[PDB]
Amino acid sequence: LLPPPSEELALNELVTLTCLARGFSPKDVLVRWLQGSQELPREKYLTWASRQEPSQGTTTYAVTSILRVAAEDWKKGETFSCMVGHEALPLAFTQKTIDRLTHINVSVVMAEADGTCY
Amino acid sequence: ERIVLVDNKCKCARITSRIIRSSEDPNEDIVERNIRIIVPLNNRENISDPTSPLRTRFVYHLSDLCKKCDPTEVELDNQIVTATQSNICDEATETCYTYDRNKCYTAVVPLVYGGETKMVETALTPDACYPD
Amino acid sequence: SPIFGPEEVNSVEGNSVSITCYYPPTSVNRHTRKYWCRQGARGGCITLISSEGYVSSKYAGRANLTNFPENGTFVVNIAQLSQDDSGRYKCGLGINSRGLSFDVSLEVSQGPGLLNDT
Ligand SMILES: *[C@@H]1O[C@H](CO)[C@@H](O[C@@H]2O[C@H](CO)[C@@H](O[C@@H]3O[C@H](CO)[C@@H](O)[C@H](O)[C@@H]3O)[C@H](O)[C@H]2NC(C)=O)[C@H](O)[C@H]1NC(C)=O
Ligand SMILES: *[C@@H]1O[C@H](CO)[C@@H](O[C@@H]2O[C@H](CO)[C@@H](O)[C@H](O)[C@H]2NC(C)=O)[C@H](O)[C@H]1NC(C)=O
Ligand SMILES: *[C@@H]1O[C@H](CO)[C@@H](O)[C@H](O)[C@H]1NC(C)=O
Repeated sequence: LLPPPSEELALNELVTLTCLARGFSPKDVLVRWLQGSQELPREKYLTWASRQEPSQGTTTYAVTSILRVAAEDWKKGETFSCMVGHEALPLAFTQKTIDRLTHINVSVVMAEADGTCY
Repeated sequence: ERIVLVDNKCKCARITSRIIRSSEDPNEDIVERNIRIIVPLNNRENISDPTSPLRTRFVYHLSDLCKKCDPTEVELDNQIVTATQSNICDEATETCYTYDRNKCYTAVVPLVYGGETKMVETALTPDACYPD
Repeated sequence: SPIFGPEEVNSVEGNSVSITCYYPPTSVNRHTRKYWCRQGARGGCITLISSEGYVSSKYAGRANLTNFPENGTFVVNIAQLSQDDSGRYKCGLGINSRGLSFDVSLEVSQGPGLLNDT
């Protein structure tokens, strides 16, 4: 599950969240979306069908889906998710890793050293 | 810390640089740049005595520190021509933040000698002002 | 950095020594303050004898310092050497916390006593 592009978060109108499921052996897989912990009606997002992924040796399949949601809700920090359901999984469970949130380092040094310059 | 680009003594700023041929990814390497500022905590704004209080704001423009305007000599064909080296040196006039060890700084003070007054001259940096 | 002298100096107890340091002969450098200081550990670089008239308590009666402006040199004499005077020292000009110095190393060895059958 991928973070939005930066340039769509500069006009501050709408943002896009893309859920990619890749590399599974049977060609039948569901994708459901949910806001926080409540789901959405399926007329609010777009999901594709599955295709034969190009691969060396053995065959896989992939599927994609997206969602356009309001920019200020993502700027607030509401959580979105993705539920990929499958028959060859333990319980067909989810993944919810997107929110709105550089590396700084602050040090204090005594440095009564041997002999140095600045 | 290998090659000196700027050694300025009106503002007391020094810039060096070095190509650090780093260990990992041995066909690419970084360019490091070191800058050193020494800030005096007891100097005035103009260098005279009663000017204004002690300076509390210090501004450094690296486009001015790296400037080069003294004419140079260039051998083009079989000739010596003189050229400039910068686009911006339309003019001292710069303000200095520190002193310099190799220059005098004096002042003038009027004192009384019974009758009239004089124009007594006073050394502000006593090491550099001997007549020699 | 323009300052130069003898890098290593050896003697034995009871003997004297004479150290010479060199500087550029510009008129600031002739009238400024000259110093001999012992760069110990724990931060400081305490002065032992200076050009303005300072002589320390440990160097009383033993040392002096003479400035020759036309050579651009200045000499330090130290008499009645001991084994506690082994360490790292510095010539210099001006203020100690700047770097117009030069490092000197001095080692004093124990002399002969009660083995003189050769
Ligand atoms: C920083 O301070 C210095 C020192 O005060 C300023 O320079 C001095 O400015 C005064 C007034 O402009 C000059 O006095 C003039 O003297 C002549 C005689 O030589 C007389 O004809 C004028 O009527 C006036 O009395 C003085 O010469 C001048 N220079 C010195 C003392 O070397 C300077 O202007 C100040 N700079 C800034 C940016 O504030
Ligand atoms: C420049 O250094 C020389 C050392 O080579 C000085 O010469 C000695 O000066 C002392 C005076 O303190 C005399 O007692 C010595 O006889 C001189 N010669 C030697 C070989 O030591 C010289 O004095 C210095 N220059 C000036 C102008 O004093
Ligand atoms: C003082 O300096 C003179 C140089 O004129 C020197 O001969 C003498 O040995 C010095 N005194 C000492 C080291 O006590």
